Amino acid sequence: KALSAVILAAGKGTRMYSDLPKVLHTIAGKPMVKHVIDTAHQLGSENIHLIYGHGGDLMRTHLANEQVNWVLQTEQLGTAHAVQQAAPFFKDNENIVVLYGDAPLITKETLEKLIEAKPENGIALLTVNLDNPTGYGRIIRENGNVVAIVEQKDANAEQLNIKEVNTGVMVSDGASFKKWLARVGNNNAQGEYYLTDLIALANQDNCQVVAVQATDVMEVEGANNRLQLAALERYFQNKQASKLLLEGVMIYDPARFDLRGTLEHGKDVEIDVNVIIEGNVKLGDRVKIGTGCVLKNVVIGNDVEIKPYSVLEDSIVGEKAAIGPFSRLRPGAELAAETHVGNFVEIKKSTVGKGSKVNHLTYVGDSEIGSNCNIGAGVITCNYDGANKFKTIIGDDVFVGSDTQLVAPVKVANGATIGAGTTITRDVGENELVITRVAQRHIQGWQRPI
Amino acid sequence: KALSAVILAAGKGTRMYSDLPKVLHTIAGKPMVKHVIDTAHQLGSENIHLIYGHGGDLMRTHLANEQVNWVLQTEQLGTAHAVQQAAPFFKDNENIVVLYGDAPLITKETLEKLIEAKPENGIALLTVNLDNPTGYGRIIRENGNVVAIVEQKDANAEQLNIKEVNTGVMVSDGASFKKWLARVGNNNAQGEYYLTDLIALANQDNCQVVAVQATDVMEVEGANNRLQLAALERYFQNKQASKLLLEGVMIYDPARFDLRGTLEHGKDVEIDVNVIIEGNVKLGDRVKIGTGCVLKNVVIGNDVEIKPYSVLEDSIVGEKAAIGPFSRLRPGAELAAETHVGNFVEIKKSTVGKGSKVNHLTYVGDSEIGSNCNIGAGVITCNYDGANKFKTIIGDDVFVGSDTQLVAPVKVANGATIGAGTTITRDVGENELVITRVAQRHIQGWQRPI
Amino acid sequence: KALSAVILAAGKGTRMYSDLPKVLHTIAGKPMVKHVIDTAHQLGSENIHLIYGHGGDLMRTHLANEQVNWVLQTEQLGTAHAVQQAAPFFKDNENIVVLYGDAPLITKETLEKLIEAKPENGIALLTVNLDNPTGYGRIIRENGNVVAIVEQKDANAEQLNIKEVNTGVMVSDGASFKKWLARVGNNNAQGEYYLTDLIALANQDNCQVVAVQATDVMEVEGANNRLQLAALERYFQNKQASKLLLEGVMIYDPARFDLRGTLEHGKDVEIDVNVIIEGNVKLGDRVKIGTGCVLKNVVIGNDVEIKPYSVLEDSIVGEKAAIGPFSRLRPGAELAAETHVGNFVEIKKSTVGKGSKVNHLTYVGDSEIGSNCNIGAGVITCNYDGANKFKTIIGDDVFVGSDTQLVAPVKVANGATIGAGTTITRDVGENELVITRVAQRHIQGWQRPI
Ligand SMILES: O=C1CCN(c2cccc([N+](=O)[O-])c2)C(=O)N1
Ligand SMILES: O=C1CCN(c2cccc([N+](=O)[O-])c2)C(=O)N1
Ligand SMILES: O=C1CCN(c2cccc([N+](=O)[O-])c2)C(=O)N1
Ligand SMILES: [Mg+2]
Ligand SMILES: [Mg+2]
Repeated sequence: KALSAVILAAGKGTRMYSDLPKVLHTIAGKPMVKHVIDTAHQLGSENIHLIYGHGGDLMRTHLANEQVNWVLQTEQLGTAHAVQQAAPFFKDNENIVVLYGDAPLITKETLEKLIEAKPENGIALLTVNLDNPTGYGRIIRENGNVVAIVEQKDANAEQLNIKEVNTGVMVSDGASFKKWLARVGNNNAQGEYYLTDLIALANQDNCQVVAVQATDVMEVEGANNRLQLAALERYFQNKQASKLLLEGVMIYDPARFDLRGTLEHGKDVEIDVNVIIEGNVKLGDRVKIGTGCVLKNVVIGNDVEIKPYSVLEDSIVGEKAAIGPFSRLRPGAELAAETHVGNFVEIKKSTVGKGSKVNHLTYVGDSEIGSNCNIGAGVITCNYDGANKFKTIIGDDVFVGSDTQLVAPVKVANGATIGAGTTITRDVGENELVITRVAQRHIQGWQRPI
Repeated sequence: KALSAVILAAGKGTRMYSDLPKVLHTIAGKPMVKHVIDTAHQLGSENIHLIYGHGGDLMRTHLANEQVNWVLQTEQLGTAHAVQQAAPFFKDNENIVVLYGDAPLITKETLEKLIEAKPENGIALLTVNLDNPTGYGRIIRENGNVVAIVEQKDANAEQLNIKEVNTGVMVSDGASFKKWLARVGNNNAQGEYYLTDLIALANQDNCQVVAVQATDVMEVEGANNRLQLAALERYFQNKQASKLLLEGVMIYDPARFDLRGTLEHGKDVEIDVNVIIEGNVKLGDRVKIGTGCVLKNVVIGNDVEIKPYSVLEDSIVGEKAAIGPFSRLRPGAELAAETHVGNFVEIKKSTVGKGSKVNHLTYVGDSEIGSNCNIGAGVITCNYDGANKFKTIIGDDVFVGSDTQLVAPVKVANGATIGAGTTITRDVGENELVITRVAQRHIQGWQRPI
Repeated sequence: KALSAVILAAGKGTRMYSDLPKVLHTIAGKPMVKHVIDTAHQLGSENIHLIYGHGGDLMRTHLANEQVNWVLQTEQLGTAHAVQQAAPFFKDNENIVVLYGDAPLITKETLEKLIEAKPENGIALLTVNLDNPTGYGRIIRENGNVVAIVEQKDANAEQLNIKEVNTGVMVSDGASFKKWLARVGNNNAQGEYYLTDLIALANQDNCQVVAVQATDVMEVEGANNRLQLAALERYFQNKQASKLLLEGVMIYDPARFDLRGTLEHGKDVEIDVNVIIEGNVKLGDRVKIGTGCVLKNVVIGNDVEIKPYSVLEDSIVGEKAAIGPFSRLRPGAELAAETHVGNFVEIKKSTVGKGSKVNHLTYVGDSEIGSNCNIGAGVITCNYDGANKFKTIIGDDVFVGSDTQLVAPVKVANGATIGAGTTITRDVGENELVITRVAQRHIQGWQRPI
């Protein structure tokens, strides 16, 4: 049977105290609503109906590329009213799962189980057991099926001790949604049209409502403020870390590890404390990451060691390379196999060839460096004033003496040797030695002012 | 009714294994006793009587500016004896609250409630419920009021199961303190004069003793060693973080956030993991702080992003500025709006004008830099030998080529251009171009030793 | 009575998903099996019989220097079979303690207590109380002694509620081991020879089996995968941190502190969050370590402050020195008393004399620097091409101007002064002033392209 999703995301999120609407705040680097959209897609949803309202323009800009049907809800008259805005687009004989944009941790596995348990022409309701269920609607079962959701203020002493409560997440066919939504009223203290009332309406029609318990309480938790959001973040990171640990990644402390994207890994990977992995990251076999590193959108080959406090982005590092500590790889940094990048070195939009070393106090930008080069401490690639970031081309087996400035556009051919303290503006030929002639004044018997 | 405070702080703190006396060890960057003094001041205390003893000279130096009455207790003969040293200074018809210098987490709100509950000519006693009350004096209530504090060794089976215990924190009027303190004896296993005995003496005089429970167990906890102190630190930081989160500050992980002072914030502020905020810090709207940053006594304007592993102190940063990663702002660094400071850059006691950039491997000290300047990689401001840190003055729209040394005292006027590898000792005029004439030796066919 | 140990370490550790065998994965920087070997040595074990199998060659290379008897178990036919491989080497009247290489947290104190409780010709069995004992063999006591270990599948309702279970850790004399091991069969669902069966065999011979409870559940926990290993790591670090805190080390957050080796400390030492201590580290009195530092094999004198994000290895720092932030000490760095090393400075295999300062953007390698020297920002020690890392010798009271290159081999004698931007290739004499003669072209009225 086909499937489509409805995601409620119209909320202002007042207690976030933000200019953003509620569902755009991030978990693991990605909006809460994007998590739910992805999960909806994982389930094989044909359509995803996004009910939006507050911060409409921001929603549109932040989620511009998402494959969803944009359903504007001008007035927040209740969860049933929200879902009914998308109802005209429901296929009569597809299943519809209702999800909430502020509850990002809900898993595919739990939702697959919910959908499977849905009886024909009936409802599958996602429930959860709370140790303190105070305030939530209690699930009343009579011979396997949900006959009522009894609210806190209505429940008797016996019912108050029921720990199983309603989450509001549910599945039913499109025809049934269209039918029952038109029959939901707002005769209550809040004057709202509640999706909850579908359970009563289903029982009225002698249609079966089946309860399906969520395994994890936190999986169905929503975030109404940033304290709650921080709790979801930590639960999520702990779970990501646990999975990686069971896959054989050595994470020294999973409470001090953050993944904000996707990690692909080989075997015997070691990640020390306080590492942050962002975007799409790939690590080969036996990669070692030291404390305090940040990797965003990088590919790291086999047997690479990244030493502490290194920051890498949009970069590629070949096998057996050595990076850090205190190294900076900026976008377009491409390090070949067996290369070396050391402390207080910045590499931007440059390729560095096999075996080459750049180990101290150096800036290399917009450059091509060949194989087995020695880039001395203090070397800087620079431009003339008013230039448009021109390129420095360094061949193979070149020695560049310490504290030399390479002034682009310039080429240094294979086997060239450049002395310390040189200013290179003209191209250097193959096997050309360039050394600076210094003039110095020597004054003997100069007593220092001490 | 007026109020004054007495703070017991005479302890050696032997189990700290320190040359400091007990109450000078810090929580959130500030001595335990200073927390209590501040809380006493928040309550509107007219006088604060500080009972001190061990490490007297250190107490005097560390708390020199505190508005307290210094009451020296030469012998630690007990809590009642301690309080009686300050008693001659009690006003007969002011309230007196007794606090302990090693219990820094006690809140104003709890103490206001304690004072409010104090019956005329009676005592208000702060109590706390412990799940394991073993060792502590059990509170015995007979019709709403405290009739006895029964110690562990005296209590019967029934009383041993009482979970409410005595904290020793109490409020009574000055006249009553003077009266009852003179009647406290030391006939006990320890030979000490216990403040606890005031409850018995109050009941003797048919004066009412009212119990007031503390909401948080940790709020009344003292620290006798550094393990306990670390527990108070974490409880305190968690509470500070929680408050900020509910105020709308996005703290990615509140377990990896430290505030040691005061934070003023706008809306939509984002703070990544392992950030430390010290002294008085102010952040505008939409400030983003990356992982590993340290901010001490800084003002940060709207829309500033501070990238990872940046350390800033006694500095000001204008709106839309970009700092980091690996940036160092030392005291007196003043960055205007829309400025840029990059990796491995150190700025000390300098002003940098709007739009200017200092992006790599640079030291700027004792300088004024104007607007829209380009400070190249490797640039260093320096002095002659035996100088007294003289100033470098750089005007507006100046280009300083990479690896140039600026030798103070020197001025570079508006629109000047300085070539790479230059040593500037003489003033540079408006629209003056200064380039270094290099002499180089070129040797062709130099085969490298490889 | 003499003592020897047997350590079971033959396991593949399949669920680690590693090329290493199970017991070589590290806790606190050291293989799990090495922890157990050290503990065995602490007890005064005469021989340590290491039962190994999978990853034999890796075990041999990683533990090459360990004083153990290498006992190869070609087939893992069970714990009794494992121990019997070492049995021929047991002395008849020495005690033998059996330990597991994947359970590294077992303490000397617990094992001393186990051995003490061993009755003559009997067995001492280490047991532990679990809240959920499901799956583990229940200890059956009849008048003080263990009469049976009843497995999950055999136990009756009453026995299932027994919380005390078997750990497999046990002590008995060598003669008794030889006797009973020969009588262990493999008639069970797994077809394995279980060491557990010694308890039945002991009771058969009317020999006493005494239960000794472990105080900490985690102390006897093994790690079968990296998630479990991470849990052992955190328990271990928490325990190390707690001990240091009770000894008087101020650890700001013990959940963000890692010791991977041994720490020797004085009084009033302060360690901020996210510090890693590796190898053998010694800190004097009043040492302050700022956030993010890494210290590996270092000696730090009294009153040293190490500021944030400093990385030190195989180095010595004299009293009252100031290091950091962003300082790098590489192996062989020897800093005298009252020295200063600042941000973006790298010191390798060099000695730096009393009072000298190296405060910015500098590399010093293979050098000797005397007392009260001023090493300016941007200074770099370097070599000629094809050199073998020659030495730079700087005397006392030398001023080296900013951005100067020192080209080894070279000597600069006492009291010399070197101007900024100099290239030093020739030796500098006592009280010699060396300044660079720059040639510059000045072009007036150069309008920048803006
Ligand atoms: O009328 C309503 C009821 C509330 N609702 C809503 C329900 C749950 C979550 C969110 N949200 O994440 O913003 C919104 C809606 O979207 N519309
Ligand atoms: O005689 C005494 C009893 C103990 N006492 C005391 C009581 C509580 C806390 C501290 N302190 O924080 O140091 C001291 C005193 O100050 N004096
Ligand atoms: O036949 C056997 C039983 C299993 N065993 C074994 C038992 C416990 C722990 C380990 N280990 O840490 O690898 C191995 C062995 O060493 N041999
Ligand atoms: Mg330089
Ligand atoms: Mg230079």
